[PDB]
Amino acid sequence: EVKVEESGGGLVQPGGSMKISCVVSGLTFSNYWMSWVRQSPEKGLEWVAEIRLKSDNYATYYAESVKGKFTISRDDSKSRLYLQMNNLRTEDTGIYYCFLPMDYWGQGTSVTVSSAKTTPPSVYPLAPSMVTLGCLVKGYFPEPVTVTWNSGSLSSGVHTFPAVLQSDLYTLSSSVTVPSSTWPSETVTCNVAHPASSTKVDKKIVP
Amino acid sequence: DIVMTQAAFSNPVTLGTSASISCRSSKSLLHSDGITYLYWYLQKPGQSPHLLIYHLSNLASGVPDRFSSSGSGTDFTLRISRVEAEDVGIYYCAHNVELPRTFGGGTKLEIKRADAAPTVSIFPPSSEQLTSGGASVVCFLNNFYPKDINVKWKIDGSERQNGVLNSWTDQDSKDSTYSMSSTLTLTKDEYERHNSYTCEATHKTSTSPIVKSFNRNE
Amino acid sequence: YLEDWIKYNNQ
Repeated sequence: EVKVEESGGGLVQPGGSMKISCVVSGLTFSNYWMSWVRQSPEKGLEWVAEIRLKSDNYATYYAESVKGKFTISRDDSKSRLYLQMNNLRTEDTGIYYCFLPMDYWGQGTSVTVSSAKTTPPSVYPLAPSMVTLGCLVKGYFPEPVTVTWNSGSLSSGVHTFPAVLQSDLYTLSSSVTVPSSTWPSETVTCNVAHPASSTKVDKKIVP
Repeated sequence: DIVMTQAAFSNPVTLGTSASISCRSSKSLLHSDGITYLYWYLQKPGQSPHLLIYHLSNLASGVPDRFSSSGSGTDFTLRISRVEAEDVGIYYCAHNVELPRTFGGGTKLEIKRADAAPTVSIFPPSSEQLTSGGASVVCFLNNFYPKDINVKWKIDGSERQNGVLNSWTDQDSKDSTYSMSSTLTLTKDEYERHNSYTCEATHKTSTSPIVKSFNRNE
Repeated sequence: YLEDWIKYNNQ
């Protein structure tokens, strides 16, 4: 189907800038109005900027919140939408989606605005009919991490908990429950990627 | 600007029965063409929103007939007539009558199912972490219903509240239960000062707490 | 707005 895919998120300090983009495939990009919609706890889904077509002289539109700070643009030849985001404040933290009104959303790219430092997680094994295992993913910044088990093979019986923030560091755990007949006798491994630090780590749960 | 108003939650719905999610707008969304430019989206946990309904009552391609919607120019209702476990998520309304585009705050669908006690598991600090001078004790309270639950930490018989942090999952899309982690973070020295660690879970499914323990020296 | 949307969306 039509597919919208954002990129370019990460961390920057307040007063700094970011430039994010999305590529749209599965249709002719140049014939569609395109927008950015961000999501955060305090303000929920928030439309921020929109751009029309070449035949409209690429007319742009902005939410008051971001007027003077954000600029939306498009490169029809690359099927790519951009958002230049300047003079950022902590409240500009959120997940940024390309939204093709009113039908299509991307997967979102995460933007954090903070003076705190990027820190990769320490990843610790949690070893003890059915057997429950886990990993402790402690002391990382910013969000997000992605946690998988057995490189994504092990998906059912998994609980990855929301992170908690303390002293500018996040911590979460993930549990997996499997048949005892399945562990320790085939292996169970947690994999933890932290995009901001460019790190990936695996930890085998061993008795 | 148009304000789109939704309640954060709905009454829990039993599987196979009908759920109704409401939305209202501060301005009529009926246009002179006879169309009411009201849209519904669903955002499942970990995912982006996806379109369910357009122009008040029309189903987007591939959306099941379980979903329907109607309304006036200002008051709207999405119906999920025979709810399934996979329908858990947040349902958002939006208009398409002017800029700025605005969305409702989202209503989370909660499935009502049979009460289920938690499966409790306790984990001592790993050796690797102990090499570093901190000590995190972890207890999972998994796959229970309803969401309300208490955990308690007792160290050598004494309740400990300092250093405990709890995290709940979203409702599970398969079995409609919740889970909670409770993590007790100690300094290495404080951890080593005591030997018997207990996590106790108290849930409406019994007057008896469910107790899990370990000893540091074993 | 709607006039612009409707024109656009019909095309």
